[PDB]
Amino acid sequence: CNTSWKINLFMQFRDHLEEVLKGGDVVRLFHAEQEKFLTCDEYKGKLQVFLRTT
Amino acid sequence: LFIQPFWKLRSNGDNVVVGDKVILNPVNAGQPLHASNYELSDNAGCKEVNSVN
Amino acid sequence: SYEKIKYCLVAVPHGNDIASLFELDPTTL
Repeated sequence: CNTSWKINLFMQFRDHLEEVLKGGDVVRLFHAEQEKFLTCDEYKGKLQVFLRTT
Repeated sequence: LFIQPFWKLRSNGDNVVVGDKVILNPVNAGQPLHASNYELSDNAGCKEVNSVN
Repeated sequence: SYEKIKYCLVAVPHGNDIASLFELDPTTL
Protein backbone atom coordinates (compact mmCIF):
# COMPACT_ATOMS: atom_id res chain seq x y z
CA CYS A 1 0.00 0.00 0.00
CA ASN A 2 1.02 3.66 0.27
CA THR A 3 -0.29 4.65 3.71
CA SER A 4 1.78 6.93 5.95
CA TRP A 5 1.71 6.46 9.73
CA LYS A 6 2.27 9.88 11.27
CA ILE A 7 3.90 9.30 14.66
CA ASN A 8 2.61 11.86 17.13
CA LEU A 9 3.99 12.15 20.67
CA PHE A 10 2.14 11.70 23.96
CA MET A 11 4.77 11.06 26.64
CA GLN A 12 8.56 11.16 26.78
CA PHE A 13 10.78 8.40 28.14
CA ARG A 14 11.95 10.64 31.00
CA ASP A 15 8.40 11.46 32.13
CA HIS A 16 7.39 7.79 32.45
CA LEU A 17 8.63 7.56 36.05
CA GLU A 18 6.20 5.77 38.36
CA GLU A 19 6.98 8.28 41.16
CA VAL A 20 5.04 11.06 39.40
CA LEU A 21 1.45 12.04 38.65
CA LYS A 22 1.52 11.43 34.91
CA GLY A 23 -1.01 12.61 32.36
CA GLY A 24 -3.60 9.94 31.62
CA ASP A 25 -2.96 8.17 34.92
CA VAL A 26 -5.87 6.81 36.96
CA VAL A 27 -6.23 7.59 40.67
CA ARG A 28 -8.86 7.90 43.40
CA LEU A 29 -9.51 11.12 45.33
CA PHE A 30 -9.54 10.08 48.98
CA HIS A 31 -10.80 12.63 51.52
CA ALA A 32 -8.56 12.80 54.58
CA GLU A 33 -10.90 14.66 56.93
CA GLN A 34 -14.04 12.61 56.24
CA GLU A 35 -12.11 9.42 55.32
CA LYS A 36 -14.26 8.72 52.27
CA PHE A 37 -13.75 8.13 48.55
CA LEU A 38 -15.14 10.48 45.92
CA THR A 39 -17.64 8.70 43.68
CA CYS A 40 -20.03 9.39 40.81
CA ASP A 41 -23.10 7.20 40.34
CA GLU A 42 -26.50 7.03 38.68
CA TYR A 43 -29.11 7.84 41.34
CA LYS A 44 -32.50 8.93 39.92
CA GLY A 45 -31.87 9.18 36.18
CA LYS A 46 -29.09 11.77 36.45
CA LEU A 47 -25.49 11.04 37.40
CA GLN A 48 -24.41 12.62 40.69
CA VAL A 49 -20.99 13.12 42.28
CA PHE A 50 -20.80 12.65 46.05
CA LEU A 51 -18.73 11.21 48.91
CA ARG A 52 -19.75 7.66 49.77
CA THR A 53 -19.91 6.64 53.44
CA THR A 54 -18.87 3.17 54.60
CA LEU B 1 5.16 18.49 75.35
CA PHE B 2 4.46 16.32 72.32
CA ILE B 3 3.46 18.19 69.17
CA GLN B 4 0.89 16.10 67.30
CA PRO B 5 -1.06 16.60 64.06
CA PHE B 6 -4.55 18.03 64.42
CA TRP B 7 -4.94 17.53 60.65
CA LYS B 8 -4.92 14.14 58.95
CA LEU B 9 -2.58 15.58 56.30
CA ARG B 10 0.47 15.41 58.58
CA SER B 11 1.65 12.18 60.20
CA ASN B 12 4.37 11.22 62.66
CA GLY B 13 7.84 11.74 61.23
CA ASP B 14 6.78 14.71 59.10
CA ASN B 15 8.25 18.18 59.55
CA VAL B 16 6.03 20.88 61.03
CA VAL B 17 5.23 23.89 58.84
CA VAL B 18 4.50 27.39 60.11
CA GLY B 19 0.85 28.38 59.85
CA ASP B 20 -0.50 24.88 60.48
CA LYS B 21 -2.56 23.57 63.40
CA VAL B 22 -1.21 21.14 66.00
CA ILE B 23 -2.06 19.64 69.39
CA LEU B 24 0.15 19.99 72.48
CA ASN B 25 0.04 16.91 74.73
CA PRO B 26 2.20 17.06 77.88
CA VAL B 27 4.49 14.08 78.39
CA ASN B 28 3.20 13.28 81.89
CA ALA B 29 -0.35 14.66 81.82
CA GLY B 30 -1.27 13.00 78.54
CA GLN B 31 -4.13 15.49 78.18
CA PRO B 32 -4.10 18.19 75.47
CA LEU B 33 -4.12 21.85 76.44
CA HIS B 34 -7.62 23.33 76.44
CA ALA B 35 -8.86 26.92 76.42
CA SER B 36 -11.83 26.64 78.76
CA ASN B 37 -14.73 29.11 78.90
CA TYR B 38 -14.36 29.81 82.65
CA GLU B 39 -13.80 33.55 82.94
CA LEU B 40 -11.35 34.61 85.65
CA SER B 41 -12.91 36.70 88.40
CA ASP B 42 -9.77 38.80 88.92
CA ASN B 43 -9.56 39.95 85.28
CA ALA B 44 -12.60 40.37 83.04
CA GLY B 45 -12.57 38.85 79.57
CA CYS B 46 -9.78 36.36 80.35
CA LYS B 47 -10.34 32.60 80.13
CA GLU B 48 -8.26 29.75 81.57
CA VAL B 49 -5.85 27.29 79.93
CA ASN B 50 -5.91 23.84 81.51
CA SER B 51 -4.69 20.37 80.55
CA VAL B 52 -7.75 18.20 79.87
CA ASN B 53 -9.30 16.18 77.05
CA SER C 1 -29.99 26.06 47.22
CA TYR C 2 -28.00 29.32 47.32
CA GLU C 3 -27.01 27.18 51.39
CA LYS C 4 -23.65 28.60 52.45
CA ILE C 5 -22.05 27.19 49.28
CA LYS C 6 -22.52 28.91 45.92
CA TYR C 7 -21.63 26.20 43.37
CA CYS C 8 -21.87 22.41 43.55
CA LEU C 9 -19.94 19.67 41.79
CA VAL C 10 -21.60 17.66 39.02
CA ALA C 11 -20.67 15.38 36.12
CA VAL C 12 -20.76 16.84 32.60
CA PRO C 13 -20.43 14.71 29.43
CA HIS C 14 -18.49 17.20 27.30
CA GLY C 15 -14.97 18.16 28.30
CA ASN C 16 -14.03 21.04 25.99
CA ASP C 17 -15.77 23.63 28.19
CA ILE C 18 -13.78 25.88 30.53
CA ALA C 19 -15.84 24.76 33.55
CA SER C 20 -13.85 21.51 33.90
CA LEU C 21 -10.37 22.99 34.47
CA PHE C 22 -8.99 22.56 37.99
CA GLU C 23 -5.69 23.65 39.52
CA LEU C 24 -3.93 21.58 42.18
CA ASP C 25 -2.38 23.38 45.14
CA PRO C 26 0.01 21.70 47.61
CA THR C 27 -0.59 21.31 51.33
CA THR C 28 3.13 21.40 52.25
CA LEU C 29 6.21 23.19 50.91
